[PDB]
Amino acid sequence: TAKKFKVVTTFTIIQDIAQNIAGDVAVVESITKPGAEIHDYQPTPRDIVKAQSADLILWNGMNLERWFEKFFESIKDVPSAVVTAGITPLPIREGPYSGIANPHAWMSPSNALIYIENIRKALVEHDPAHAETYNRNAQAYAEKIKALDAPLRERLSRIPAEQRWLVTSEGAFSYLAKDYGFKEVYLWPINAEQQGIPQQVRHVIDIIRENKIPVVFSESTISDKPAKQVSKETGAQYGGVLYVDSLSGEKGPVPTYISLINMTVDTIAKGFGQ
Ligand SMILES: [Zn+2]
Ligand SMILES: [Zn+2]
Ligand SMILES: [Zn+2]
Ligand SMILES: [Zn+2]
Repeated sequence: TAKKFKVVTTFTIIQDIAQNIAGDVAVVESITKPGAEIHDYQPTPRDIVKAQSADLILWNGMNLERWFEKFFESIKDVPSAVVTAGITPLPIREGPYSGIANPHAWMSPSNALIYIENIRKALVEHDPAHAETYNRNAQAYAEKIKALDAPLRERLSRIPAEQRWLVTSEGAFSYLAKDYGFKEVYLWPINAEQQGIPQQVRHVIDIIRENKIPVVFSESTISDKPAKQVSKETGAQYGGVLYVDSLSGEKGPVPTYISLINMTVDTIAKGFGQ
């Protein structure tokens, strides 16, 4: 074992999935730091350095990293791979990004199995000397992700189907909502310029009051103020912060992709009183 294969990912969810597949033979680092907003992130010369020293770059695609393609033009002779190939997208429903793919496909554990397969293929293609390790690690990690679905599904199934309204800030949960049968309500369809303007707040407030929805959420990379304003204006409790666009730090409460899915499902379930 000389120098380990170096993988750089755009953001932290992919970093942790890829690091599980890489195991001991590669080192995976994320360009964005935990807690940073990933859609409109502004890369720096230090990010260029990190990507250029990599052997493989991984990104989400599906319109997530608005910065990536321009950034990647600065990078020479480093292969890249988009990790969402083969996932059927859900379109964004409204706003200036309506009709394009919603990027947050990783919030469906079933989709995460496709993330794993695509990351496996890219590692095997660009570091074939370690193909057997990547293949073994990908199989073991996919087993964990597959087994994750049944307990999560059962817990959210405790919420009566007609009461399954997931009210969040960014509409980042469309894939989880599809999987587990939630109707989706959000303050803005995708992170961009307008996040919590009036008309956005008004629409959500009216939906909450009409259907007596009991809880509203924010997310870990954006402001909690619009959600808290909505809960103050309505009967709904502020259910806290869901994790979707970033892990916590390694020593924080959401250090891994598995911990992110578990934590988000648990916080939703608690907001509905289990
Ligand atoms: Zn493109
Ligand atoms: Zn095996
Ligand atoms: Zn008021
Ligand atoms: Zn997002």
